[PDB]
Amino acid sequence: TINVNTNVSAMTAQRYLTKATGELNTSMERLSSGNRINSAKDDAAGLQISNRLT
Amino acid sequence: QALNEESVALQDELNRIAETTSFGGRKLLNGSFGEASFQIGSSSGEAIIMGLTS
Repeated sequence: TINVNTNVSAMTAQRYLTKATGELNTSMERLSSGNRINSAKDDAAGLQISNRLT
Repeated sequence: QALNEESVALQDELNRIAETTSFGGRKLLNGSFGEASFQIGSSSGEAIIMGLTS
């Protein structure tokens, strides 16, 4: 009802923008490094298998 | 005798191949592989049981 103290729509936009920016940063790191998996947070099992293969 | 020596060397090489070739620490051709299932479907119930005889 045109409340001025809080802006829920702004909060939703902020959260979605933060998610988009995080995805952009992760994809940009993947593109620059040339390796899809760069940290355990990405994929633990894949990281272990790939390191063993290397 | 020389031909037999060469043949024995080749036999030892065959044993080495059977006991060495591995995929990330998984011996493949020494008979330990057995029959292993590989999921190739979205749900449960679809797999191709691959087997490698020693």
